[PDB]
Formats: sequence, structure tokens, C-alpha cells
Amino acid sequence: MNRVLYPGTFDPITKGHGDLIERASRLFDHVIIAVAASPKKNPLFSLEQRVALAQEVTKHLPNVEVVGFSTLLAHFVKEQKANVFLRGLRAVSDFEYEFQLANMNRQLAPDVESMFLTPSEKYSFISSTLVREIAALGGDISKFVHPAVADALAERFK
Amino acid sequence: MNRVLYPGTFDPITKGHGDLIERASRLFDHVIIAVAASPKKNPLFSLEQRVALAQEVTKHLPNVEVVGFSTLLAHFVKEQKANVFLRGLRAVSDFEYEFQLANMNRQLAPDVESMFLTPSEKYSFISSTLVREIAALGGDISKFVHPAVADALAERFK
Amino acid sequence: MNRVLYPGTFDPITKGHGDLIERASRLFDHVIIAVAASPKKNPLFSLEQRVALAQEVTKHLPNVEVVGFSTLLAHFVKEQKANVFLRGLRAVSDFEYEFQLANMNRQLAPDVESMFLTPSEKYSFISSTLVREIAALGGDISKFVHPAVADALAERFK
Ligand SMILES: CC(C)(COP(=O)(O)OP(=O)(O)OC[C@H]1O[C@@H](n2cnc3c(N)ncnc32)[C@H](O)[C@@H]1OP(=O)(O)O)[C@@H](O)C(=O)NCCC(=O)NCCS
Ligand SMILES: CC(C)(COP(=O)(O)OP(=O)(O)OC[C@H]1O[C@@H](n2cnc3c(N)ncnc32)[C@H](O)[C@@H]1OP(=O)(O)O)[C@@H](O)C(=O)NCCC(=O)NCCS
Ligand SMILES: CC(C)(COP(=O)(O)OP(=O)(O)OC[C@H]1O[C@@H](n2cnc3c(N)ncnc32)[C@H](O)[C@@H]1OP(=O)(O)O)[C@@H](O)C(=O)NCCC(=O)NCCS
Repeated sequence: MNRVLYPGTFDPITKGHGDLIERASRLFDHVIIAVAASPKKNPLFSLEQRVALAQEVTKHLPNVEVVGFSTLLAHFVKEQKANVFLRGLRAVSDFEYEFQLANMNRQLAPDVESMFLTPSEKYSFISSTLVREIAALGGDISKFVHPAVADALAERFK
Repeated sequence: MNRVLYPGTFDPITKGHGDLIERASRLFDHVIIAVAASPKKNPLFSLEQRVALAQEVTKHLPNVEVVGFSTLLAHFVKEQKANVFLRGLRAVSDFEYEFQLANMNRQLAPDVESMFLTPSEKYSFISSTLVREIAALGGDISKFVHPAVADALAERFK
Repeated sequence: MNRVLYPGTFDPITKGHGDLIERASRLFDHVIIAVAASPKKNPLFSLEQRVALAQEVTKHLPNVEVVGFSTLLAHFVKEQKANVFLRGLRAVSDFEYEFQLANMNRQLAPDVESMFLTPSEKYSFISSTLVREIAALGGDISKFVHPAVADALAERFK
């Protein structure tokens, strides 16, 4: 049994994240999407909305479950009893910070493995930040996100 | 005929940008400097000042025009009837942030080409950000910017 | 004699910083830890606290001294009569955010050399920012900082 925790802010969840979750749900027995509160990013969407949006996008995947959390990731992953961290790697990705994240979480949670997947090339350039900014200026983002997300964004700036 | 759009925050426009603009004006029939409002960056200079500085620095180039805009770039490029995006490439900052911007703008403006130029090595290391912070602490920034920009920075903090 | 300045925000100082400083004290007659006020970052700890923590961690090194400053680095280095800047370099920390920093300071303080050291691999991944957030969520950070630093973070968040 592998249980994998996919942590992120998901503000909002994109077609990029969803590609990864598709792939991960076919690989693992249990996939948990851990949506972090991330109060210091001043997220456009509330935690509840983000969790809700992530659930909507993933409701067709039976072994995928979505949860919000605002505690320390190293604590939370033990608390979820996941044995694997999942992260995506696309652009760079940032690649500094991913390694800095992995080695520091490995000191705090030594029995949890850090693992990476890369999205389909066709979604490797979708940024949550820029999806938000395109929406805030009235641009079509239907090609970057799930329909429910596109709608939540439209109604967010109206 | 080619009409080229060089979008940026230009806060302020630096000798790096000016180098690029000299080179681009020499290559294309029409070059438009599109100065983005970029409110999420809290620019030191107002859009109107930034545009004014960009005009001052480029007024000697007859095929160069300066416009401010606060809409979606993918919209604006159309209303400007430009067929090419210009961006600078150097450092590089994040060589993918440019790949990521081009690629989703390729999605919003399929008919506009993304193009890159590089400034002279002698200007390859000037950061608008560090120009602002150096100026803010009373450091001499005349070596990084056009004289008119240097006056604006001096008077910006007094 | 060489006198070398190690500038940084140090919010707080880490075992990463401390390793570099250790390596620098064996190399140079005089090492100055210049803690920048850095108000644009809103530091968790005040300049005075950060200065104190750096003193505590380095007080056993007789040729190492700690100074706080809120002026321009290119100016302050002249006030300290140091001829060398020290910066750390561990994996794409900020790629050439160090080189543009170096070359822009080369314009402001031409008689001062920029020099880099890299920390022991065991400290190549410690992030001040991530230490702050782990501490804010009650995680153990003793693997990342000196005990005195570990003490100060606990009292900061209770
Ligand atoms: C795992 C974790 C630490 C990573 O946080 P994070 O990378 O900053 O946020 P995410 O994981 O959701 O992914 C970051 C996305 O948002 C961007 N981003 C990162 N920091 C950002 C910030 N302050 N503001 C806006 N956008 C940011 C990134 O560029 C990235 O992609 P994007 O360009 O498409 O927007 C996060 O899940 C978290 O905060 N967990 C719990 C709290 C915790 O344990 N902190 C200590 C970490 S060891
Ligand atoms: C070109 C464009 C699209 C991207 O903007 P941008 O590249 O981030 O801003 P710039 O063009 O000036 O280039 C990056 C500069 O902004 C600075 N910058 C980036 N984020 C910053 C921030 N939060 N705060 C302060 N400065 C910031 C960078 O420091 C960099 O300058 P520097 O490296 O010399 O320090 C911009 O003109 C724009 O946002 N246009 C319209 C809005 C839009 O369409 N957004 C959707 C994007 S697809
Ligand atoms: C030498 C100097 C410039 C270094 O600046 P700095 O590298 O950004 O700050 P630090 O030295 O503490 O090192 C970077 C640390 O702060 C982070 N950081 C860098 N820029 C940041 C920013 N805008 N906001 C928040 N954190 C930032 C880095 O990521 C790193 O933290 P980390 O451990 O989590 O990775 C410092 O002396 C300074 O900031 N100012 C001196 C006054 C001056 O002359 N400024 C103009 C410099 S040209």
C-alpha cells in the first residue's frame, strides 16, 4: 500500500495539477490532495473554496481524496500516514525550493519519500499565478483550467 | 510589414531596455513600447511617469512609439495590430518565465510571434529592482540609467 | 590584511550561515557579519535581535565581529574598510542574483572584490524563510540552527 500526499496551495487548481493527479491515481492506492491554508500568500480563494474546487475536479477518481490543512506539512503527512510526498516539476520548476523543501522535510519526516512527476508537455506551462492574473483582466482561461474553476474565477472578479 | 510590441513594467526603463530598443528600432519598421500598469508590483513610478520616461529615452528613434496599458497583453497586442512580441534575454532571470509567458500567450494570441533579443554584455546585469533600492538608499545609479531616468530617481526620494 | 564583509538579512542566522562563517574565519584576518535591516522584507526578528543572535553564534570566533546596518552596502563597506564581499553559494539559490549583485556593487565600490564560498553539503539546503515557517508551526528546527537561535524562535511564537 502506497499512500501519497500531494501538498499545495492550489489557488486555484489547474489542468496542470489535474494531469498529475490523474497519473498519480493510476500509480498509487491512495492519493491525498492536501490543500494548505498558506495564509501568507493571501490566496484569492478561501481554503474551503480551494478544497471544494479540487474535489470537483477530482470527483471521478475513486482513490483520490481532498483535504485542507493549515499545520506543518511534516506533521500533517505523518498524521495522514502517507509514505510519499508528491510534487510536480515543469518549468524549472523552481527547482531550488523543491530540493530545499525535500531535504528539510526529510529531516522532519525521515520515513516519508519525496517523489516527483512531470505533467504532460501540453500542461507544463500552466501557472496558477498567471491563470489568476489573466482572469482578473477578463481573459479566457478555459484552456488552462477545469470548467468549474474557470467559472469560480469569472465570478470572483464579478 | 512588421509591428513589434515590447511589453514591460519599466520601473524605470534602464540602459538595458534602451540598448534593446536601439537594436530593435534598427531591425523593424515599427516598435511599440507597451508599458504595463502592473499594479501587483506596486511600481515606484506611476504608469504616466514610466511612460513619460520611456518617451524621453526613445524620442530620438522615429520608428519607436510608447504606450501605457493596463489591460490583458493578449488583448492589447491586437488593438495595437502588432504581429510580434519582443522580450529581452540575458541573465538569464528565469529563462522559463519567458518560455511560460510566451507559451500561454501563444494560446491567447495564436497569431503573434514571440521573439527574443539580447542586450550588450555591458548592460546585461542591470536590474530595475536593484536600481530602485540603490536609488532609495542614496547610492549613485547614473551608470545604470539614462540621465532623465537618473533625475526622476533622485527626485523620487526627495 | 584582508577584511571581509558577509552581508545578509540573517532572519535568523542559520547553520548554513554559520558553516560559511567558520570557513571564513580560518581564511581571513578579520570577518564582519553585516546584518542588513532590510525593512522591505519585514523581518521576523528586529535588527537588534538578529545582530544579537549572530553575536551569540559567532562569539567563540575571535576574528569575527557582527555589525548591523541600514544604509547602502556599497557605502557601509567603506565605512567598515573591508576590501572583500562574502556571499554563499549553494545550488541555484538565486542564479546570478548574486552576479548582478556583484557587478552592480562593482560599479559602486570598485575597490572591493566579490568572493563566494559554498557551505558543507549538509548545510546547502537550509532556508531562513523555511526555518521561520517551520518554527511558526511548532516544528523542530534544531537541525537547522544554533540552540540559542532555536530558543529565540520558540519564544517568538508563544
Ligand atoms: C509544500 C509547501 C510548503 C509548498 O508551498 P508553495 O510552493 O509556496 O505553494 P505551492 O506548493 O502550492 O506551489 C507554489 C505555486 O504557487 C507559486 N508561489 C510560490 N510562492 C508564492 C507566493 N508567496 N505568492 C504567490 N505565489 C507563490 C509558485 O510559483 C507555484 O506555481 P505558480 O507560478 O503556478 O503559481 C506548501 O504546501 C505549504 O505551505 N505546506 C504547509 C506549510 C508548511 O509546512 N511550511 C513549511 C514548509 S517545509
Ligand atoms: C510582459 C508582462 C506580460 C509580464 O510582466 P513582467 O515581465 O513580470 O514585468 P517586466 O516586464 O518588467 O519584467 C520583469 C521585471 O519585473 C520585476 N518584478 C517581477 N515581479 C515583481 C514584483 N512582485 N515586485 C516588484 N518587481 C517585480 C522583476 O524584478 C523584473 O525586473 P528585474 O528583473 O530587472 O528586477 C507584463 O508587461 C504584463 O504583466 N502585461 C499585461 C498583464 C497581463 O497580461 N498578465 C498576464 C500575463 S500572460
Ligand atoms: C547583501 C544584500 C543585498 C543581500 O540581500 P538578500 O540576499 O536579498 O538577503 P539575504 O542576504 O538575507 O539572503 C537572501 C535570504 O533572504 C531571501 N530573500 C531574498 N530576496 C528576498 C525578498 N525580496 N523578500 C524576502 N526574502 C528575500 C532569500 O531567499 C534568502 O532567504 P532564504 O534562506 O529563505 O533562501 C543585503 O545586504 C541587502 O539586502 N541590502 C543592503 C543594502 C543595499 O545596498 N541594497 C541594495 C543591494 S544592491
